[PDB]
Amino acid sequence: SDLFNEIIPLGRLIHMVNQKKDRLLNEYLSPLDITAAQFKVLCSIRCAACITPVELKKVLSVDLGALTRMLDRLVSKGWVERLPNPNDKRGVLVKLTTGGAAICEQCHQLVGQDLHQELTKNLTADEVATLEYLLKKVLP
Amino acid sequence: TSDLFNEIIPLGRLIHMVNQKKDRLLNEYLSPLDITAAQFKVLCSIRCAACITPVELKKVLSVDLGALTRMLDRLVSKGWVERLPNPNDKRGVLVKLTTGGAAICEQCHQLVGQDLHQELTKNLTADEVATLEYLLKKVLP
DNA sequence: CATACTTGCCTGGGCAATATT
DNA sequence: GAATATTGCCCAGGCAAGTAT
Repeated sequence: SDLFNEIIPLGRLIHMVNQKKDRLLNEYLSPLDITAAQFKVLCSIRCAACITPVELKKVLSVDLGALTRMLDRLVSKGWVERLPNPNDKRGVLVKLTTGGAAICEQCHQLVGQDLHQELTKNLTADEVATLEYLLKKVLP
Repeated sequence: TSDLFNEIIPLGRLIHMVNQKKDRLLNEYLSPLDITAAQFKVLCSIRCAACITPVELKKVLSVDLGALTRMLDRLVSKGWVERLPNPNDKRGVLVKLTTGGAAICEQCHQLVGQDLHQELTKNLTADEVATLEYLLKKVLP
């Protein structure tokens, strides 16, 4: 008797889907020497253009110290630069460098929609949309 | 300005945040027993198998073998799991639950019950949940 | 005092060598 | 040769204590 599937039938399922997505995404991003997490953060910064670590934390749903070390790694890889914040002397601003935008465009052009297709190759557009709706309805 | 990430994987942030919520909830439910969600999961698998090799356990958990080795080390140091020489393989190891491991496992089972499945699926109907699972399994390899 | 990092310690997973058999 | 651990080096997140403004 599987105690875990008795308590949370969804649990293993959600976990495994998330894992599949992570593995696939990493495989696709692999030839450009960037990870899925790093790429995700780069995309968020790219959305905001300019953003503070706390708001970035809000967007990614992640711990602030974790994001700090992430930003350290991103800076050392020359994808991200830290700027002073004209509105606050204790905070900083985070923005993409030229290389950041570069590798974002490289990721976009390389991966395209191949990943989205492979991940949902067993589903139809209606099934994908329904899955999306249900999933977001799970969100509090 | 537009989301490149969301453009490439429309379900990415969504599955991630759902899974994260699930994990945070399960961790908060298991708080007083001083056992994490992952640890409890491995304890469950070992419990079902009764006896199991780390390779088979790796396949049933879908986790790296080395990571699993370290997890098993943690579970041993907390006196929940024991390793023993595998009588059917000279190079293998069998893993099993200690009495305390099975005890805290049962403690968890009785503690959380269906509260987690309930709180996670409260915004859904019965067959909304059923459909959700169906689709989720069909996605899986 | 309140906020924004910042760092340290911990669990945890992925990948890459090792023995061991 | 092939499969089974085990270990080391990474990246990565949660948590808490400390720092800066």
